[PDB]
Parts: sequence; C-alpha cells; structure tokens
Amino acid sequence: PQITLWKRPLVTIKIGGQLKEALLDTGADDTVIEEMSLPGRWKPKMIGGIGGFIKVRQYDQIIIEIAGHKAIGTVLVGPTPVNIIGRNLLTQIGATLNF
Amino acid sequence: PQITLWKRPLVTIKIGGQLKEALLDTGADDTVIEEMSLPGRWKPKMIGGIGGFIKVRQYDQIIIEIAGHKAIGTVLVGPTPVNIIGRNLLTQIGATLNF
Ligand SMILES: Cc1ccc(C(=O)N[C@@H](Cc2ccccc2)[C@H](O)CN(CC(C)C)S(=O)(=O)c2ccc(N)cc2)cc1Nc1nccc(-c2cccnc2)n1
Ligand SMILES: [Cl-]
Ligand SMILES: [Cl-]
Ligand SMILES: [Cl-]
Ligand SMILES: [Cl-]
Ligand code: NA
Ligand code: NA
Repeated sequence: PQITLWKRPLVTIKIGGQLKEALLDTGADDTVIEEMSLPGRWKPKMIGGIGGFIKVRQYDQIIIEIAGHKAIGTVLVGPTPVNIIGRNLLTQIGATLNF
Repeated sequence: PQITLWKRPLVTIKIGGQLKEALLDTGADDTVIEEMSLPGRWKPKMIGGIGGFIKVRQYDQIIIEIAGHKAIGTVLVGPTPVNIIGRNLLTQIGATLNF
C-alpha cells in the first residue's frame, strides 16, 4: 500500500495473540508496545525521546504481523503513550519513505 | 527518492540560511527543531513524546527546505533530542510510506 501522511499512519498489528493499533514510525529506531505479556527472556533497557526516558523490557525474536505482513525482531514493552512500529520491523516489511 | 529504513532517515534541511541535519519522522505530528533564532511572533504549544511533555515555541509560516524540497509552514522550537521533520512538512514535500 501507499500511505499518505495527512493523518497518523496507524495500522493493525497482531502481537502475542493480541490485536493492537500502532503507529508506523520512521523516527523510532525500535518497536515499543504498551504493557503486555510476551513469552521468553527479557532484559531491562532505557529509551529516550521528547520528555525524557522510560524503562522498558526488551524481548528478542518476537513475531508481529503488521498490516498483514509477518516480521520477527526485538520488541520493547513499557509505558509508551502510543504503540510504535520502529525501523527494526519496518525494514522487514519493506517499508520505504518516498517523495 | 525512495528511502529505506536500515539507517535513520536523516536529511539536510535549510532554515534561516543554515544547514542542519533532521530526521524524517512519520510518528511526529509536527516538526520540532532544537533551539535557534526564528523571525516573528510565537505561540505556546505542549507536545507529548515518549517520556512526557515538553513546552515548545510555535512559529508559523516559516521557510524551510527539506532534502532540497521547499516548504513553508509551522516549526516548533524546543528541547528536542534531534531535529525532527513531522507530518505537517512531510505532506508538503509529498512524502508517503510504501510497502
Ligand atoms: C507533536 C509531536 C512531536 C513529536 C512527537 C514524537 O516525539 N514522536 C515519537 C513517537 C511518539 C508519538 C506519540 C507519543 C509518544 C511518542 C517519535 O516518532 C519517535 N521517538 C524518537 C524521536 C523523538 C527521535 S521516541 O518515541 O522518542 C522513540 C525513541 C526510541 C524508540 N526505540 C522508539 C521511539 C510526537 C508528537 N505528537 C504526536 N505525534 C504522533 C501521535 C500523537 C498522539 C497519539 C495519540 C494521542 N495523542 C497524540 N502525538
Ligand atoms: Cl530487531
Ligand atoms: Cl530493502
Ligand atoms: Cl502532542
Ligand atoms: Cl504547517
Ligand atoms: Na525471546
Ligand atoms: Na510566523
């Protein structure tokens, strides 16, 4: 698809058996999801941006279906105000910015 | 161009005759730049990021070139970690997300 930017680029994802709405975010290095359980090992991480830092749990090798496209990678879980699909998974679905 | 997302989507911008680096950020509603001098009056704005909110200065109808594409629009100035080109100006340069 071609997604214009007149509105926020929100899509449906499936993660950990759950459907969520998430922002396709070229400004985010990694994917960050609101609090949920995921299986397997994790380790703590701090991530920063406008307004400072939050503590998250880093889960590696997590499968996510993004607008119907499967990808695997790291998912950070923590108190993000918005679910964000970052570059680490945008690359895997072949997302590009075009102008 | 067609910009892939394996690296941060950094471009050169020009504002007030000065070249700066900025991130093309589909997850940002609005363009936010680090402290600089801009002409004219400003209005207050609160924006919300990953870590909470920052107060910024809103300057309207500012001339800005983005990766060689001319825009005129709103620029927010405040303590952002990186200069970010948000959707308000990504639409002016005709940017879409594609996969
Ligand atoms: C005006 C404005 C300026 C900058 C930003 C912004 O910092 N965007 C964030 C994403 C975001 C969006 C909304 C809330 C928190 C985080 C940006 O795209 C990515 N950030 C990095 C950039 C600042 C360099 S980030 O979120 O800090 C970040 C850092 C590390 C990682 N791994 C992932 C994300 C957002 C807005 N506002 C905005 N933009 C998009 C959606 C909403 C929103 C959504 C729901 C309800 N209300 C507002 N609000
Ligand atoms: Cl990854
Ligand atoms: Cl590629
Ligand atoms: Cl905001
Ligand atoms: Cl604008
Ligand atoms: Na894992
Ligand atoms: Na103005």
